[PDB]
Amino acid sequence: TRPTIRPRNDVVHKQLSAFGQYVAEILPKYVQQVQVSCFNELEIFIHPDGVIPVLTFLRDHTNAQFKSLADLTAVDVPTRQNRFEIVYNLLSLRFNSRIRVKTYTDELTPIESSVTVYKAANWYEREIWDMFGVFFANHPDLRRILTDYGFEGHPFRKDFPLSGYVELRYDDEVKRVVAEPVELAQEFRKFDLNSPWEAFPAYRQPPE
Amino acid sequence: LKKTTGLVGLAVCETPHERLKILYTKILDVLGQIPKNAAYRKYTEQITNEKLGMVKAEPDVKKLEEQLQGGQIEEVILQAENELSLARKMLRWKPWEPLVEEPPANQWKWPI
Amino acid sequence: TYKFVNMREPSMDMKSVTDRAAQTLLWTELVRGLGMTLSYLFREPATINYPFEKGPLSPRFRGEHALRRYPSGEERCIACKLCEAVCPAQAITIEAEPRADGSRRTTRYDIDMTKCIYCGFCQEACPVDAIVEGPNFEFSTETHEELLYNKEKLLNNGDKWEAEIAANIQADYLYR
Amino acid sequence: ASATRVIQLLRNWASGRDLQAKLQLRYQEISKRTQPPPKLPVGPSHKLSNNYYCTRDGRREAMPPSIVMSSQKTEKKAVTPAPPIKRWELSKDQPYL
Amino acid sequence: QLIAVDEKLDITTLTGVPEEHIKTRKVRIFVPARNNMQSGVNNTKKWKMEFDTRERWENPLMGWSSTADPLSNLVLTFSTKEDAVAFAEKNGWSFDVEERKVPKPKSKSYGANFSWNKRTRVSTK
Amino acid sequence: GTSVKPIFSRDMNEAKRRVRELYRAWYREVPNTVHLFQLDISVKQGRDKVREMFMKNAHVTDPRVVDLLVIKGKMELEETINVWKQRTHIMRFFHETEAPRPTDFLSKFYVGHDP
Amino acid sequence: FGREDRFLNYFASMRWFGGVPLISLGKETVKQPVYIVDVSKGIINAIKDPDAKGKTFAFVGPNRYLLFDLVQYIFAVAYRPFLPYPLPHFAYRWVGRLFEVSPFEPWTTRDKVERVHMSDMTLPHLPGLEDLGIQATPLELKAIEVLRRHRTYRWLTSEMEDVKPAKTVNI
Amino acid sequence: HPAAHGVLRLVMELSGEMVRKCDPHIGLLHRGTEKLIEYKTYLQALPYFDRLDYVSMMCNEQAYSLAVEKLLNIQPPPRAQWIRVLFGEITRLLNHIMAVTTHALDIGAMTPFFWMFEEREKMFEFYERVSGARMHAAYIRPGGVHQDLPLGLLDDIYEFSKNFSFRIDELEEMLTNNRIWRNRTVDIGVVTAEDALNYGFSGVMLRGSGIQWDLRKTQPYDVYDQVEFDVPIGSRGDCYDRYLCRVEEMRQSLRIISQCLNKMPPGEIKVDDAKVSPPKRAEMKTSMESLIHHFKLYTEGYQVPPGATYTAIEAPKGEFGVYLVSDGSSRPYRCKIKAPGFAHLAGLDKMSKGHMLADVVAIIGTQDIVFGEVDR
Amino acid sequence: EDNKQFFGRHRWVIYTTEMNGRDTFWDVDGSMVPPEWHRWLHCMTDDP
Ligand SMILES: COC1=C(OC)C(=O)C(CC=C(C)C)=C(C)C1=O
Ligand code: SF4
Ligand code: SF4
Repeated sequence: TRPTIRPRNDVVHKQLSAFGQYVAEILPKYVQQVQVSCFNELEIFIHPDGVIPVLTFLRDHTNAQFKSLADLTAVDVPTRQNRFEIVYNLLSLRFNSRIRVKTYTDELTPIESSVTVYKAANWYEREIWDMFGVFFANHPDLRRILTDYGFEGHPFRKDFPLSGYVELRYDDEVKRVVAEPVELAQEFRKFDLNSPWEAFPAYRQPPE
Repeated sequence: LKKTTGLVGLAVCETPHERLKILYTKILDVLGQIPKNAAYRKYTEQITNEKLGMVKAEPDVKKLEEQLQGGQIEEVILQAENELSLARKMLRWKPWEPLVEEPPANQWKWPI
Repeated sequence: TYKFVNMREPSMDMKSVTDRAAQTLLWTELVRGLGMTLSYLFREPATINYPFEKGPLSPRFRGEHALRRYPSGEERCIACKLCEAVCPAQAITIEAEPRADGSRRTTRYDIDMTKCIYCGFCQEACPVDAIVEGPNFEFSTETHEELLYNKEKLLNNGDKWEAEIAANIQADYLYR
Repeated sequence: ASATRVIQLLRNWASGRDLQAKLQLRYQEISKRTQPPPKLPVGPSHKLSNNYYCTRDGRREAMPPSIVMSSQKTEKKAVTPAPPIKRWELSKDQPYL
Repeated sequence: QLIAVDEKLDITTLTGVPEEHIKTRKVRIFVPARNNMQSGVNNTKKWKMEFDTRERWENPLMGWSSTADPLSNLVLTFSTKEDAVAFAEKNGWSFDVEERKVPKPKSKSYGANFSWNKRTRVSTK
Repeated sequence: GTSVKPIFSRDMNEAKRRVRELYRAWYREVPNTVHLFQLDISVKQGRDKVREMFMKNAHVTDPRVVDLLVIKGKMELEETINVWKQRTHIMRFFHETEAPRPTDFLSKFYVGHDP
Repeated sequence: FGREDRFLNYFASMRWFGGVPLISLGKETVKQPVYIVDVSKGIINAIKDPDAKGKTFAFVGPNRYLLFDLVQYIFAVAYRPFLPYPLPHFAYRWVGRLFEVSPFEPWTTRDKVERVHMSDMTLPHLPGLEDLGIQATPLELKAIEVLRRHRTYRWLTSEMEDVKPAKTVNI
Repeated sequence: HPAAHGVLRLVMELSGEMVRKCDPHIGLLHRGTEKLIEYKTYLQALPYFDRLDYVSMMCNEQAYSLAVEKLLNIQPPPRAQWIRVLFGEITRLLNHIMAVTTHALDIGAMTPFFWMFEEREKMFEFYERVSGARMHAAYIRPGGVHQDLPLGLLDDIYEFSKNFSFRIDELEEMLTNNRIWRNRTVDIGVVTAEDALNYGFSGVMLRGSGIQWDLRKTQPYDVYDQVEFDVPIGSRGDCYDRYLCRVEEMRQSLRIISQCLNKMPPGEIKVDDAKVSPPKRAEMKTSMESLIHHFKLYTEGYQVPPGATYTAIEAPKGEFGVYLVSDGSSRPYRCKIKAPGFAHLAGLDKMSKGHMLADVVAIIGTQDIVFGEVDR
Repeated sequence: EDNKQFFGRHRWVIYTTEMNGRDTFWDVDGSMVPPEWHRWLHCMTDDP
């Protein structure tokens, strides 16, 4: 148990649990769940309507002071009615701590832009819109950031194919670069790797 | 007396005790309009009362800085202004009300 | 623990003020920079005489791929497809069947060298040291099709570079 | 280096430092390109007995995260995520550049 | 406030998928069968969605396997059959559903190996 | 009720008004696009292509979907006006290098297995 | 006619000299030019057509033009001043002979002058482009893609529907 | 463009040579890395992190390995961590040479680039001797390091380190006190501490404005708590202060390299857990369990318990992070990469107000941007 | 070899003027070095 196993810090775990209870007490209108992982990371699950109040409180409160937006991204889980999960990663320099704020949305429901709260969010929101198709309300300038001009679809969605639908080549007759349906000399070969024997009993699901 | 706080764009404040007293009094005034049982009001009142009491009890700004544990009294003033702005916003938002719209049945279930 | 990089204050006496005035009017620091370039002018350059001189490499260097044999001449590869499974670029394509004498051998062993990232995972995964990255790195071609290797090309590379590949393996297998 | 001594003096005067002491080109102080074979130590779990894998299984000791305040389900001092960071000290080695 | 739509969910015009790969595709919603070479059952817990198999041909150079349909590798995972059906319907694909197959419970008896009058008695161990 | 929130429009009438405004902007822009990008097409061809692109999804009855389609159209118009787009991007709307794909049963039977 | 053609391009080259020398002022020559892509597609279709084994095809454009009108239209699309003057056949032939001595690709030849001032034959007994599924492309829709290179900077952005197509002597 | 630092379409709005608006267009090097990672095992996805920030390879490997180790609840051996910190400091030196010399080249000083790229070549030789590859070694792995050091590497690292300070001094003599350099860098691209904090800046882009933050000091990860060094801090928030900070960081990383060379401990190089780390070749060819584990780790890969982590290191260009999500299988469900250059470049229009073309060229250089990590 | 030169210039090869079929008086390249001398020349070993 000593040499090869990562050590666990109990003191940090206690502090993060207490701060999660604190935040949940102060904002009962939006907090749906508070969690602390066993490797010492704190998560806060909120209702989409509380994006702005929660982030503002965590930025401006004296006991919080998470003044930096470390990262903002999305995760797609097609089995859920609300397809998309929005994740905010915040870092506090005053208290040397990190926090994670989560919410959810689907294809047709916009999320409020967090640009007023954080200047850094402007590019991240653009990337979320480009890759997933999530619309952010009141964005200063929302448009594609990573994909080619006129690109159709959102490539980070699970349903989108890995190689896409079109390719590019140069055509001498029209003397320009043209787009055509993807054709592959060698098809990507799909592997089935998962073991039919369960690996982790601590995560077993009830048999429904 | 001090020059160059060391952070770009943060000017040195003369008479910082008066500024801190004014800001803490304004924070308490704003908090007075929030319902008494709201957690935000009581927690913020407790912390700002501690800070105001420590400000009133120390004339030396360096020992006040080391007592507040707030990092260079100018940023303490900036934090007080941030807290006052947050207090006004919170008064407008009223986040002490009960939770709205519980999530779907398996919204947060992982894995899958 | 921290330090300041630009937090000093110049002297205000007549001596140092005249020193700074002379620096401004007579260009002393510019002369110092000129002197440093002049100093570099008279050093021996670091250039080597390629291709007559080569850059230094090590036995762990990853180059062009090759297929190896046992000392009897029998191939080492047994078509386990571990290299195909582990390849992060999907650059290896393998087919196999029982040989006429019942041996487990490949009928197709292709490496797309324009897909390969030259990570060396295939030679770590191989359990019999059949596939290796050899020391050769000068194999540029004039067409794209010359970089799509089949089994004959890889076996020829192995027969061509074995004398160096075996010595390179002897020098590193105790670290593996 | 093979430079004549007047060239060495010219270089040292132009740069202001003794160039010969720390040459950029490496002449011969480097390791030999052929080395003796390594021995290499085995590691902690190589013991023959009292080495059951269930006693050194890091992956199986991971568990799902702890749930505090699930919504479905006084003294009350104010709290912070962690104690306030402590001021950095100023470089007993060299505080100013 | 709210607007109270009363239509059916249809996001096909927003996904950028070409018209051919919406109307002519048939997805399969099923729980994969257990690989008969192994006794483990951990791969028969979720629902899967996959598209119909299209043409593959041999590359004139190198004899590799070529494809022209982009959805030849797409496989989705769902917790329940209803979730997969909802996803397929909102994406505009026509689907077939196969009901989950479960091994029925069996009555095992070690003592039956040595029965006095029954045919269950075993000649060897 | 179905308890849904809008993006911009409350019903289909406001959505149609937004569609008409976007159509007006694109129709106005087409001649400038032909001039600036040095296209060999006529203004009539460009306006016909704009109309065809609008008609491609004339069957939508969800105001939220129409709202997002109008937002995407405005994004494309902003790309065209600022010249972020190149001649190849503008000409991809016409599919000039793609051979026609027949739609009757007999031709599909002759060429291959695809339905 | 096409981007790399020696037809439309050849006429454009004449502007440097000043005037455009034409035999009989180009009023007794009729041309039926065909687009390059139409010819290439027709060849590809003749490969895939099992009925075209021993056939003989004539690939011509949809319109017939007088040479004068064709050159006037070419100069109008390139926005260059058109200065046509009649040159006798012998004089033109003499000019053609002089150019031919070039060890490189000649600017013009006697044979080129002969073929330029010869009317295009009408062969209605032969199958054409339309019998291979090709609808021939008119010159008025593809001239700009060849002649925009011959314009000055002042006229480079002019659009295709600005230069008022020429008169065709059809039927 | 020579000063575009790769593939950047910076659409600029100018009145005369004054800059009114900067509109950075990116995605010219977006290769879809994250989806590709979703299609690989955890070992197979590791070489992508080499090619994210191709000037600091082993640092990206270290960040990804730390995230995977955290999700696996395992610990690397001490020698592996000392090797990791040693090569991370070597990588920081490589990155800072690249950044400073190419910034000077944009501004117009070409010679220091040539002087310092020879040192870069020698450090590439160290990379190749440890892994066989000059720049995309893939040496640092989630369980530790792939191979142990060859028998004579520490001596040559010491020989390089005992001389690198004179090269730094020559560069400093060329640039630091030059009045043309100061005219081109002082008071250019000033940013306040609060604006830097809000815009999401990190690393030198915070330290140049006086913010006393460094992840190696506040949140150490491998053995950084066992080394001693100083953190350079600026006071004006302009290009000149950031240049001074980067030079002093090179000096401090030389200090750390000396400490790492003196304190290298013995022992194994990867965790002694064959269900995560591959066994040795002799064991794989001798014992049944080793062969089975080698087979399974190179075909299917190890399963990572379900969960999500955000792991961040102090990369040479700022804070580099991975939000890695595990669904319990051998392949990551989602891997969001956080690059500091993304925020730094998103803040370029703010830093260019009231400046000219050459000032903006200088400002791009000061931000230390590589578009492999910006576009991903 | 000349060990007084710095690392990289201490070994070199003078290529032959005629390899298998081509005149290599002027046209030479690093691929004309056989594998054993390739290992010695790139300093992957100390023994020729
Ligand atoms: C390290 O940052 C980079 C540059 O700045 C130094 C570049 O110029 C370029 C490309 C331009 C030159 C010619 C190499 C690239 C690709 C790059 O990554
Ligand atoms: S070196 Fe890496 S990428 Fe190349 S074939 Fe081997 S495993 Fe594949
Ligand atoms: S080369 Fe090695 S790993 Fe690849 S199939 Fe052959 S024996 Fe297996």
